[PDB]
Amino acid sequence: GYCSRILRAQGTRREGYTEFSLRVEGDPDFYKPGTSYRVTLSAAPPSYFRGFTLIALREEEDHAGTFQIIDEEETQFMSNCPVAVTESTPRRRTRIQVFWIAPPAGTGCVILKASIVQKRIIYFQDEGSLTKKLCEQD
Amino acid sequence: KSEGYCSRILRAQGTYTEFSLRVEGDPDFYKPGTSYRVTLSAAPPSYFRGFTLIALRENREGDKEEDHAGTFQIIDEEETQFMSNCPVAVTESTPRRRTRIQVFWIAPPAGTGCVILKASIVQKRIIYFQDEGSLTKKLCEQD
Repeated sequence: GYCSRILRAQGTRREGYTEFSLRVEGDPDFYKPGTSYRVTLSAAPPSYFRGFTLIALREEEDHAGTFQIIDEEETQFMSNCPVAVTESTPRRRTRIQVFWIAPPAGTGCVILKASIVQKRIIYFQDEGSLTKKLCEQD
Repeated sequence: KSEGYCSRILRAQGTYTEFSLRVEGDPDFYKPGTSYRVTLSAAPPSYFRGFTLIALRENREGDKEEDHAGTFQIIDEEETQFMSNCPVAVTESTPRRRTRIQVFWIAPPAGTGCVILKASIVQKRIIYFQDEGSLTKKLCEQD
């Protein structure tokens, strides 16, 4: 896209299931328009991350719901790409969380995508454990 | 030995634009012993987290300390540092999102010959540097 290009500039592609996981609490099968979901990004022990990004896109542009910050000490909108969420400061973390408010009916499938930096290498993928797709109910 | 300092600093073989490496005053040539201000910057709305900066004798690979020329000097010790595996190279100390970093580089003695200052924004175990483009600047003796 455009934010995507910025977010991937220094990136190492690692597809599939990895020690870093993007999940939605309650493991929903689909989204309901306008519902808020708690999205989490975490490291399996003893791993951690120092930085991340998180973006939602339409299956690709950006009328893809709305993030809402839960923890201002740990996370913020990225000024470079205001629709994306990112760390407030580099520091070792094992979990971050945010709200995502599902878009209006007729939007179609949304893909939530996270990138992760632990030390120097920035990891991203198109599919796997940093990727969560949710569609409207069949 | 099989594992010297700078073993992970290499030249890309075969073949970006938002990112620029610049020497303050944009000198044509270098004067030995002078301190030059060198900045890596991202054009808005771009950013980088880590980076690696080196200065090489022209036509050298970079993977031996003896390939490197002049002396980098740290300005912001908080979040830039010398690379522990290659003490003549400069890197970030944290993966903070950045739009600019700066260092001094003291030019080498008369007779050193042309130097290529090079930055890389690609963060991998092996760091490949481009021979030309926006992340490199060549400086020869002003002579």
